[PDB]
Amino acid sequence: MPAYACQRPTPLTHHNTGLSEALEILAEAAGFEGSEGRLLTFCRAASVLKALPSPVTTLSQLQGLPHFGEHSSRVVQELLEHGVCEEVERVRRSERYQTMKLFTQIFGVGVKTADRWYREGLRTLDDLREQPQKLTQQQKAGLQHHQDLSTPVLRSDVDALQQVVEEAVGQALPGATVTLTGGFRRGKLQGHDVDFLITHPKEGQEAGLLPRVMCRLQDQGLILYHQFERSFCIFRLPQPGSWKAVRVDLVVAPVSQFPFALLGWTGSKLFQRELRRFSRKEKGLWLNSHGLFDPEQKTFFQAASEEDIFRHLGLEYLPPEQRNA
DNA sequence: CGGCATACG
DNA sequence: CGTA
DNA sequence: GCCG
Ligand SMILES: Nc1nc2c(ncn2[C@H]2C[C@H](O)[C@@H](COP(=O)(O)OP(=O)(O)OP(=O)(O)O)O2)c(=O)[nH]1
Ligand SMILES: [Ca+2]
Ligand SMILES: [Ca+2]
Ligand code: NA
Repeated sequence: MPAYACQRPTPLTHHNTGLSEALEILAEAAGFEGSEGRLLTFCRAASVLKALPSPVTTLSQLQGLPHFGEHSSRVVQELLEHGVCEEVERVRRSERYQTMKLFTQIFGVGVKTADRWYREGLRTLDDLREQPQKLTQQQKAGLQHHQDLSTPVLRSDVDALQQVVEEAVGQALPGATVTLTGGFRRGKLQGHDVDFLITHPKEGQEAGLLPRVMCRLQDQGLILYHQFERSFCIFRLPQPGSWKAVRVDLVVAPVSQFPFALLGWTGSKLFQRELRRFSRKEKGLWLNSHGLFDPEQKTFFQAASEEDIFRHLGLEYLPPEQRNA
């Protein structure tokens, strides 16, 4: 088992679901306390289990696995012997964990804002609604739409949405294309938001495109909230006899950068962090969603495909469905 | 021990 | 600060 | 919290 998640296939469904979910609770709780290092270790340990070919049934099976030290091993040991880990359950039922989770899941609220509100004594969404003076426009939209945004978007919703985006994109710039990215590209059947990547086959034609796309979607009455090359929006999605609010991310990239943007925006988040860490620490190359830079030659790699990028980095290619780290 | 992804709005 |  |  290699140490970086980008070095091994990770399928969406696997053989250690309960163990990985418990470790991910501890990772999330570490994030709420500002401990990014502990968050990473717990996420990496959970991801190792997702990549295993069969269930862990005995503690011995963790020997040699990366990211399993005393703490993550004890969590697994308690789950194997008792079906529950006391530390995990204590986190789950803690006021701090529950409130930080509730607040950070609001669009416009991160860990830092959630933590400040927590320290001020705030605990519920109604607490926030009573003091709207405290809220940015973005947070007001996130709070008003919170219920709909807490409902998963179904893969079965996505195609009709892609068609409306494609119509606005085609008016904004004929020949421009729309690619579904994010978790849905990795095979997920649900998500918290839909992610689209827009480009045009003629380099440079995409300049200034996103404002034109947004204006057209707004004029069609589809945008409940927005506000360049990235837009984090709230869209109106049709439902039987009504509609629901959905989060949609739109990104524009020049075609020269499209494979890098496709790779970055397809995730998973941990996969991309691990891939960029591998690139820098093992290969000496700097990776982002625009390119891959050799800081010794001061040159950018050209890529025409995601396959090119994996080859550049000396890694076996993984299709999106195996990037569910 | 240092390091932990890397960007845009 | 927020967002991916 | 863990790796190197
Ligand atoms: N506000 C909010 N954020 C969420 C929720 N579920 C997951 N997240 C966070 C976890 C990650 O930091 C981030 C992942 O979103 P992305 O669109 O970048 O990733 P991906 O498409 O894999 O995830 P998704 O399936 O849409 O949840 O969103 C949720 O219900 N609400
Ligand atoms: Ca997203
Ligand atoms: Ca998504
Ligand atoms: Na949030």
